[PDB]
Amino acid sequence: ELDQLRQEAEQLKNQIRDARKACADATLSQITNNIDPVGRIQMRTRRTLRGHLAKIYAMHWGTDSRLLVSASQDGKLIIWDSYTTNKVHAIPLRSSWVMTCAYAPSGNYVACGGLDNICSIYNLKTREGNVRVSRELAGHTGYLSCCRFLDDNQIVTSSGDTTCALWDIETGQQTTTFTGHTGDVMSLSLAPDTRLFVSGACDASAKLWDVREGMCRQTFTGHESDINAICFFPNGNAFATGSDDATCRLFDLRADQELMTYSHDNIICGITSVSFSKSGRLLLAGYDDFNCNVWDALKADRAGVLAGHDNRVSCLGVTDDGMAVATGSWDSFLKIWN
Amino acid sequence: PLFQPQDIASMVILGLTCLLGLLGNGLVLWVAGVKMKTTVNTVWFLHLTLADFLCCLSLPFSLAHLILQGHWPYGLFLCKLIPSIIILNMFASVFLLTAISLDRCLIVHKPIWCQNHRNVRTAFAICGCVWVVAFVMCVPVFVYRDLFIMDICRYNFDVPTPLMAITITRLVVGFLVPFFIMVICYSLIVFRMRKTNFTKSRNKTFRVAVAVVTVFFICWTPYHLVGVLLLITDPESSLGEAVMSWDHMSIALASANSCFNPFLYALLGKDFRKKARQSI
Amino acid sequence: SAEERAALERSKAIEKNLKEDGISAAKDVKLLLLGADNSGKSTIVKQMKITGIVETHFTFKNLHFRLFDVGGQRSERKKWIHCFEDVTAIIFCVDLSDHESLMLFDSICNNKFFIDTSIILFLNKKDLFGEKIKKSPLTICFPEYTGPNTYEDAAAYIQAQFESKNRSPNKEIYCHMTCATDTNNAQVIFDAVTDIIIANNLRGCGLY
Amino acid sequence: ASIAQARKLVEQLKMEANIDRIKVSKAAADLMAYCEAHAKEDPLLTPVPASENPFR
Amino acid sequence: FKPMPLXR
Amino acid sequence: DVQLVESGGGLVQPGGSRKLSCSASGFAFSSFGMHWVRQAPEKGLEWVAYISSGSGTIYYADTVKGRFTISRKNTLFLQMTSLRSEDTAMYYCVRSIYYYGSSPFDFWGQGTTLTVSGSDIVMTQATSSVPVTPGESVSISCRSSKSLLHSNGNTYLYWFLQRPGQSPQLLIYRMSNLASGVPDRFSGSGSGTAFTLTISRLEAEDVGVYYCMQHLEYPLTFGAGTKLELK
Repeated sequence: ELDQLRQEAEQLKNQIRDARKACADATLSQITNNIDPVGRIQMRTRRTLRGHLAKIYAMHWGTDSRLLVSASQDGKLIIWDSYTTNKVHAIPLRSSWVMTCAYAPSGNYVACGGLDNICSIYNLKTREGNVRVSRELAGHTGYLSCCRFLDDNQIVTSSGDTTCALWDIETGQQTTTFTGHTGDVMSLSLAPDTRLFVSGACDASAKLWDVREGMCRQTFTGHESDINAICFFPNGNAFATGSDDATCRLFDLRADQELMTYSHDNIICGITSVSFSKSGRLLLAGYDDFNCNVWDALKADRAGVLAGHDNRVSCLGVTDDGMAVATGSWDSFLKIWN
Repeated sequence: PLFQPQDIASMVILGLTCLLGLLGNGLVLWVAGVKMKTTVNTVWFLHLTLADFLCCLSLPFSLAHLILQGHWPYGLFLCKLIPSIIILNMFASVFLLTAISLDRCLIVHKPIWCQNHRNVRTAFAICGCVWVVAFVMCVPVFVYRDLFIMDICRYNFDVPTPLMAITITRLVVGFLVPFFIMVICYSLIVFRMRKTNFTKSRNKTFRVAVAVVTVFFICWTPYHLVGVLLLITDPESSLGEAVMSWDHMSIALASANSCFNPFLYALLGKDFRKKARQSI
Repeated sequence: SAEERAALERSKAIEKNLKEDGISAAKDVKLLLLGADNSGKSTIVKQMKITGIVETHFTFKNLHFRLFDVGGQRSERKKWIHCFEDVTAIIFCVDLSDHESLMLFDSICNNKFFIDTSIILFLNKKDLFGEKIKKSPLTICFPEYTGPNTYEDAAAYIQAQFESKNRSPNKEIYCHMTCATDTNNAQVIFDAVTDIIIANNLRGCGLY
Repeated sequence: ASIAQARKLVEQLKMEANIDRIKVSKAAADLMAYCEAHAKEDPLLTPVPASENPFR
Repeated sequence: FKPMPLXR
Repeated sequence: DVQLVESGGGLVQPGGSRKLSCSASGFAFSSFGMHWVRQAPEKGLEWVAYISSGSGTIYYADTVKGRFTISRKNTLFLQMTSLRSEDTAMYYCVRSIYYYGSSPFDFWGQGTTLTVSGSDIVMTQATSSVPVTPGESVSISCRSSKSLLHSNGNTYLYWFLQRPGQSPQLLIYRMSNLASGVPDRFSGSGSGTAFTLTISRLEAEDVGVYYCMQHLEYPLTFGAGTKLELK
């Protein structure tokens, strides 16, 4: 019965390909040609937070757009006040090999994770003043690559065991687990309505998930290498994917295909982080060539260079109000641009 | 001729040295203190190039003084401060060279101790001690530099025995002790590296050691040699006139070490070479 | 500036504590464990005493070591191997009882992140290798080995095969043989680490 | 053996082959409309004056 | 006292 | 739980020397700024001393400076010299943390009793006593001699509640925010110079005396106090 199953799979793939090809009546490049270009976007460094001593792997903003949390490899998660460039907290970590961080939307908890296969939840509003480890989630076989906060009780994580899981920070059990990727998952983006999320794995494929039913909805392809970043459009109807093939690609949830390829023949270093602007007009992508490019999301054109890092940029993120852009590189310095 | 041949040579070498040293020291200090972080290895280069840059920036004061007479059309407190700063930066340079040699030998011979107790803070502490020693030995310059006659920045010696004492301490602590310490350290380094555990660095180490020591010798020997030569007997003899004439070339050779140091010391590491190439 | 002064004081205090902790941590020596499954990594990490990453620390002659074992990661190595760019050396262990490890050594030796870090080679199960040599020829693994069927020459050929994978002139590959019944592993690692420390410090200053 | 995996893959493809699609023209128009409506609320593509900028 | 050139 | 028990009072001859010590347990005392607040047998609260974390900055009141000294094992000491007749009060222990979004003056100790035989921002609580019935909304007013809206946009008015026979509790900090555990019925407002705390749906447990405090610059001068007596 293996032959029948293989034939059915091939037929289904052909049907999906034909259906997706029929709906491509026009492209974004043929539609947004008559809009005036954004011109030059010359941003200058506003602050330079020099606290760490080793590589920086992650950086996340709070909901108030003033506080940021950096999880460096020195085994320290320092919470940052951007306006005054002050250190507000210093949380030592049990495992120094950390490669993700998350700031709760309420602002009471901070998540962390890495090669310990375990997601750690720290409580920033303890009665005793200091910060304590509220919970230590276990259940992943491979390394935890990302973690995002749905709310104060549920946290969704992506790990290198080819599976993503939904957690309950109260009982510390996997309420729902997501399967289907054939390889390591190294990115994750929760939707603005916190009902959907998408993951980009190392098998060169992006998938759309439903948090409630726990079933895969759509599969996006088009990359020739591992996907290192993912991020939603502000409207939640589209998302951007950066890969190790030096290309950023834009997909549509409803149209279920690709829309634009953000590539330059001169660029060869991979992308480590993709993030948008508040209006969804710019797409700041972090390359390994020690600089971050600002792409025009509607015309596939460069609009400026955020040069200034001595090493590869490992994390990028914009504030909720869109008043600042953050870049964190291996040079142990985090920068605020405006 | 308006300028004697020795004076012409001294002036031209001073101008070339000032320009080249200003450029090199500025580049080295800028790159090391802006582009790169301050590790244990770069602290010594930073401080040595800072002393060299101060010396090269003070050099145009010597250029302006060495034109007509040198009656110092600049004041009294400046006449009391400029020579002190010049001597401070020169001797800080030589002392930091000696400290670099000591640190290299200590790294080679006792790796465990340097690995387990030597860091950036200790390097800063010992470098600050070196700077303090330089300031202390230049205190006599500050307390004696003055526009005494002023009718001429006379050196105060209120033949003077204090002049003998000053020259003796200058010669000893600035030439003899650093030279023996540096020679012993580099000789021990090469002797230990001739122990078959070092099959890819013996030639480079030998060349660098010989180059550094010979440059130091040919740059500083004329200075104290003439300093003690003109200090003995009445210079009324032809030898006295000769040494007085060579005094300008002597101070020129002493100053040129500031411009020679950066290429020989900081522009040796591959990382620093790449950083300097990128900055240019 | 009413209670912002106290915030500034707190920030300065915790910055000072960060600096002190960093200086305290910078003294330790970091090694990295690598090898095939059941190659003998567990034996030589247990003989020195004390599913994620397993970290083992011990002090030997005024040096604090940190052996980082990453054998539990059953995923792609290229997505986390850059975490250890600053390790002093790599301890690579080969089980002589058994070609499945030569490819891994080749991959790890020419890696862009490890172009300057030294590699330390330990070979285990000497008695087992001798018994297998008596029982079976050593040319089954390496068909091109035209030589005597003895332990002494087989070990030399194996060492040559593993050492020939180096291409960078600015690194060294120390070798050693083990019999699973000796305690000289600590001394071997200490000597190799002192040599590597001397080399790195000389290279940093430009005297190398 | 692999019959279960094949059945799971077939079912997943069948579920993913029946999502309703809209023409790419409408999607691009919607993205353009969203970008045009919120142009004035994006402080990154227009330099905010130093008075309003909190990082100045 | 003859004038002195700077340096020493 | 957090606990601040302290002792060192009694009856003291004038000019004698006493030592009050504050014992702390249940919280990271090494990272909190401890103050000293006293209450006369009839008058209101008056700030005494403050010692920063790490013994960096220490402040003393104008009527306290020179004679009294404070020092810090989880114990806070306050050396007391040249006791005068005006020093009779009940001395309290208060902790505080200062960072972005912090809640200063959150916890207050049980206090100890001691008996002895020009740029200050003066604050006035105009109403000495306010009679109010259960279930009816009230209002507590305060003022200041200088603007309390700093350039950074944070008003520094702290409201305190002193229940009858109990230590004061922090109810509203930064003139708009509500402290931890405080019921939602409380709400505070104001602008620039005049401030108001609105109590809606009065209960039996809310009866007491309410206080006004400033924090724009030391010394921290309190208000006279408004007595929200029953009925």
